[PDB]
Amino acid sequence: MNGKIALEEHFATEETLMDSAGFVPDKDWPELRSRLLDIQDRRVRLMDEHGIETMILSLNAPAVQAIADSTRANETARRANDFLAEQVAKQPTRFRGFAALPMQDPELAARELERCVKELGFVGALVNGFSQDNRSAVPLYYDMAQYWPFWETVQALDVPFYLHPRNPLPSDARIYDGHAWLLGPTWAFGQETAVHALRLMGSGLFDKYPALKIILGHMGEGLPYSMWRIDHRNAWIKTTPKYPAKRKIVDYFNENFYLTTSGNFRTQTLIDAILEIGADRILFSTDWPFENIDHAADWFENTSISEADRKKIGWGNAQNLFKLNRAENLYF
Amino acid sequence: MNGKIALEEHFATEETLMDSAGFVPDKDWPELRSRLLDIQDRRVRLMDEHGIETMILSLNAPAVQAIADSTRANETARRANDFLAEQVAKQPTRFRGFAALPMQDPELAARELERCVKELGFVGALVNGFSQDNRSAVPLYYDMAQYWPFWETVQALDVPFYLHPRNPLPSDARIYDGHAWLLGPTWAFGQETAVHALRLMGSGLFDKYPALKIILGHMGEGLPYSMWRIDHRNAWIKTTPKYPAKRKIVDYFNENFYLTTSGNFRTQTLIDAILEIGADRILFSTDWPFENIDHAADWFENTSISEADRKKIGWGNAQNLFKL
Ligand SMILES: O=[N+]([O-])c1c(O)cccc1O
Ligand SMILES: O=[N+]([O-])c1c(O)cccc1O
Ligand SMILES: [Mn+2]
Ligand SMILES: [Mn+2]
Repeated sequence: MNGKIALEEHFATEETLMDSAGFVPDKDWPELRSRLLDIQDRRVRLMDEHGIETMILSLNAPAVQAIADSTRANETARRANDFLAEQVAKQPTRFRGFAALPMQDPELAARELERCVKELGFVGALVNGFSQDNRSAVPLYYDMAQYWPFWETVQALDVPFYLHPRNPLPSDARIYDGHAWLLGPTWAFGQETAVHALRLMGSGLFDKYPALKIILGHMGEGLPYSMWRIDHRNAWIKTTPKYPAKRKIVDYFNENFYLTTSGNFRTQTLIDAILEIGADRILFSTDWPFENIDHAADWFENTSISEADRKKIGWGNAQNLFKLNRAENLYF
Repeated sequence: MNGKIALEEHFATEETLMDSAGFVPDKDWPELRSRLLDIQDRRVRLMDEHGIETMILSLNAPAVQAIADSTRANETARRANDFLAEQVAKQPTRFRGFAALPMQDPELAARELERCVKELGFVGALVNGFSQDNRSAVPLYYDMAQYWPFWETVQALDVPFYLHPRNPLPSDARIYDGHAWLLGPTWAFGQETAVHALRLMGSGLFDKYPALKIILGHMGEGLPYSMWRIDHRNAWIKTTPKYPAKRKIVDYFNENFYLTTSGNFRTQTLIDAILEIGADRILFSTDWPFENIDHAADWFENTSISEADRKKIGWGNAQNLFKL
């Protein structure tokens, strides 16, 4: 299947590169490094060889979310976004960009997102879970009240926000002490991101800004399997859930969320997500360079779904969501 | 369907009753405490009315796992088990018992499991995740080396171990701060229990004792959905995983684990589990009294599976597993 669109597709600057060291063995770092740093050459060749037309590119993790001085976070984000704009400009038929944002500061993040969308032509933002800010004794999650004006900006711009993983801070990771093998994509990434997404849904954010679009990778980080139980546990009790949101968690999931196939090339899992959130809200993605493009594409080529849904998940959903077949993207 | 066996079926003694109070609104506590304390009467009438032949009974949560003094923990476990044996003896065709265990002290736990199985006729153990012990700076997980002689005893007795949930300790639960609605069965229970299971699998415990049988409630606490990813993330990297176990995590999941349907009455979830671990390793359970028996049975009656698998999940698999 030619013409696919992929949107969990990462790169690094020299400035952010070392954030990804640790996620593979030392013997494999030279390869990973080379993939992270390459946008124009081998990446596009692999795209051609595996039927990907468009990668929506994003900076690696945690990157800006781990820069605790918010003035410095803003500087790094601006440099990364300017670099990404230049790279997109070199092969504008094959690439679009997601914004890196200094979520340490709601005002700075909102201003940078405006600049990325209006001046740089980016199509959304990607953020690696919670932020570290020296001013806060605690990690910053985006349900907290100070973010609500930032979200108002996201909805006004009408671009999606990709809530990507990061690892929990060590003081929030004691269950994994001695079992470091569970950190990262094995498990801890998914728990961290699932809970952050649920915090957004419970907070009532989507009652106030109901047109927001949030994207989750990895088939939704376990959410579809357990979504029934989130709302329906202890169903004999007739009560009002003790969160500020007005409706069921599943309502916000169904209405405000999209899931990608990144790093979760498993047909059973895809089928469960289809039967829970529907194929209209599922997007192809690879997680290159942490996963192989050929692994992602070969799995998706043959996974057990209808040809109609293979086209929607492969490219139709993303083309519509990111308005890529519209005049502003094609001609301006 | 009559003849079902259910095995996440809870009761409390007066000694452990109040552990359950925080899990329902104040207005529902009278109903809940009456369900927890009743074994012989309404509980059996509801089994009759909804086709359950046998409940395998277990003490409520966290119960013994929250009793920090291990001497006292062992005293509480013994009393609860003696009580449970007495209650089972009144209606022996309808009930069996799971042991409550003082997991704070591996020797005491092994001794109590032996007693419950050989002397009281119990058919396994049910433990509410990690233990708190005054003597330990950290919560106790059962992958830790001091529990291996305990697991040797479980395998020698050849009875299953039900790894049931509890909530994380507050210092290990900051991600849920200002979001207490996520604690308990909503989500925190499953995360805590999935990782405890995974810690067991990656520790190599099942290389050393391969006939161990571990049971998880709630359709396996999200494990089947993400199990491919657990082993196959970053697949282009060719390397030995950095855990002591010799094989893939999925190999231990498939070979040593069984899942129940407790509190997870969702057909899509069941089918995903069927297509990952197989219907021979799934078992009907309700989570009474925290879930209604009628909701559990009515869902299961009509869920979208073969009649052969409805019989196996309903009673066949549990009959084989517990040698009834
Ligand atoms: O998303 N991921 O799962 C992924 C990353 O984006 C960064 C490191 C490892 C990895 O698998
Ligand atoms: O298993 N549970 O989810 C369950 C309990 O055993 C204890 C409290 C509430 C509940 O839903
Ligand atoms: Mn990624
Ligand atoms: Mn239970």
